[PDB]
Amino acid sequence: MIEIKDKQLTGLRFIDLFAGLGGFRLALESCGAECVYSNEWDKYAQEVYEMNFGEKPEGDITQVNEKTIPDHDILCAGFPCQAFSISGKQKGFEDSRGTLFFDIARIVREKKPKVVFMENVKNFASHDNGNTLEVVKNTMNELDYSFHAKVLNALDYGIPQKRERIYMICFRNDLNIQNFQFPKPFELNTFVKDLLLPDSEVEHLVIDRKDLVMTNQEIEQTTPKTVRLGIVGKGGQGERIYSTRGIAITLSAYGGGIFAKTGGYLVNGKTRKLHPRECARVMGYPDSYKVHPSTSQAYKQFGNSVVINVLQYIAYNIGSSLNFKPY
DNA sequence: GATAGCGCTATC
DNA sequence: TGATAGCGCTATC
Ligand SMILES: Nc1ncnc2c1ncn2[C@@H]1O[C@H](CSCC[C@H](N)C(=O)O)[C@@H](O)[C@H]1O
Repeated sequence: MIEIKDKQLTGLRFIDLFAGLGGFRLALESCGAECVYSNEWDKYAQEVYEMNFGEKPEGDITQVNEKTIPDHDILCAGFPCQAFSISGKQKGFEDSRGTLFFDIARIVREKKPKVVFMENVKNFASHDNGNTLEVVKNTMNELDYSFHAKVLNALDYGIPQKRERIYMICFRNDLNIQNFQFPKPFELNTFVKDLLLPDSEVEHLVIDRKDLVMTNQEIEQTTPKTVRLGIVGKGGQGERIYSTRGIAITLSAYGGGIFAKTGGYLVNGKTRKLHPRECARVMGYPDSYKVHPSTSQAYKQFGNSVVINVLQYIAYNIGSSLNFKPY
């Protein structure tokens, strides 16, 4: 994550829905905002969240009375994506976990915040011939909000990871906000190698498999893209090996394969998956952030989380627009 | 709860 | 295309 000198959200309160690790909180608080409520139902996530922020998020949002939610200016929500991701069954709203957006919609109806800040995977944008994104657009447009939606790739914002996500920013219409803009991409000068831990600390992650097959020579020059070097087994998800000179593939939450949830990398002649700390770094989390004691849950947590830096630039731009009120 | 082989969709 | 990559699925212990 980045240092923010000009706090654009000072004095504003926000809600951290589907909190997970608290990525949205880190991003918004770094801009000067105050979190007044958090919600997350996974026991392990609640444990890490509490370990880092001192509070336990409230449980199952589907059974929380919206009138109970504290007044706030900004609603944050990286809602579930299993139902829309290119990696899943794409059941959408018909999935037991694909209707969470409507829980957001009904919170917005009751609390009517100044801004609604949501996040989800890239495929959400095209899922079901684009009908799902339109349902969200109309739902917000009808709750009386504008709808700014764009797909940003983390590699365009200082973080070496090919994580493409759709970011949705909605302003209450009375706040005639007509100058919101998504952050402008800039050159990437940090790569996977720059974030790795010393070999002594990751020896246990090294995998040596007879069916390891290198298909491409290691690259000498850093590039802002993923570069596959080899594969293990059939080369399905989590069986692919990349160059640390390029960028990291998308970390996942339920991912399988020998290099489950992080993918494999060629480091000093050895192939290994990333350490939870490196995942934290690949996601833009500061080293001060405490990871969960269960490595598997830690990978899962960072897996469906958000890249803090991207959130920061957007959050900064949200406050910039909110603060431009000339006479 | 942790581990890992998979198998199919989206993109150009 | 043909090659690549995905906040996933889920069987087993
Ligand atoms: N009904 C429900 N109530 C509360 N949390 C829920 C929920 N259904 C799903 N979730 C939570 O939705 C989250 C989606 S992942 C969002 C990650 C988050 N922005 C971060 O930075 O970590 C998961 O952590 C999941 O446990």
